[PDB]
Amino acid sequence: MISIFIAEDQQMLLGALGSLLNLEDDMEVVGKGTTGQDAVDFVKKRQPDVCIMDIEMPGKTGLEAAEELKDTGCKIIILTTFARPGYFQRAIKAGVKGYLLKDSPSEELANAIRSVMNGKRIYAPELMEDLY
Amino acid sequence: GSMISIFIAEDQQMLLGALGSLLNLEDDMEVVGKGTTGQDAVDFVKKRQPDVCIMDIEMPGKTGLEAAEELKDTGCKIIILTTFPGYFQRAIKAGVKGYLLKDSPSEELANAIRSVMNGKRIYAPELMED
Ligand SMILES: [K+]
Ligand SMILES: [K+]
Ligand SMILES: [K+]
Ligand SMILES: [K+]
Repeated sequence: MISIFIAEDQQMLLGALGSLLNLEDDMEVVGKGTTGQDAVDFVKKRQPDVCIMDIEMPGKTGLEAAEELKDTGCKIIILTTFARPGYFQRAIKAGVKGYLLKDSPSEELANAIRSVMNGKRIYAPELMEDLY
Repeated sequence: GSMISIFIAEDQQMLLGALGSLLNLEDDMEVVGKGTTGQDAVDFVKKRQPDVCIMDIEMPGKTGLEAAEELKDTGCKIIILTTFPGYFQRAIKAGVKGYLLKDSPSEELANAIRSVMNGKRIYAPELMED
């Protein structure tokens, strides 16, 4: 069983992703948040296997949260509306294992979580096509 | 509590698939189709005639707003989804019954569909910002 914390400011996606991931037999959403501070606080206290975060959030950003959680054993998957090529390097240095676009199929999300748990790095193909 | 057929038109595929999954769990609802453009919504609604169409106001090709205006005299009840004024008035004139923000709780969505089906106007309380 994979324990997942989800930090997303847009409540409709937060609740919809939480419902989606909970239907998986090997996944459990153990907590939900709306700010980067919520992610830092939960991860440091509860130590989930995976943290799914929006790159942009009020208070502390998903990126600032990722950097603060760099030395925890938690696997960070970043969600972004835009490819944000200029912010991707900061995410790599932060130790982000997954970097996904909100235009990616929802089916690939559970697969990304499982891949990241198997020590693989999952990046949006659009970001390679954008960066190169 | 007759079954409600829903079509979802959303360009961000992760929200499209996640919303489709969430609404399908409801006993009185069925997601009969999914689309990524405004033309997909116009084409689906005109051919398959769903009870409700959930649309993102901004989409590639034809927008959710242009689609809503084209589908004004159909029978289909439009609920608009938006991330972010003049676009709200254009929706009311187009006959849009529902106007929700992506920052609204996902639980408001099923309830909105049911309310719109009962002839009510649903505008997200979150919309009244400042
Ligand atoms: K589960
Ligand atoms: K975003
Ligand atoms: K159903
Ligand atoms: K939008």
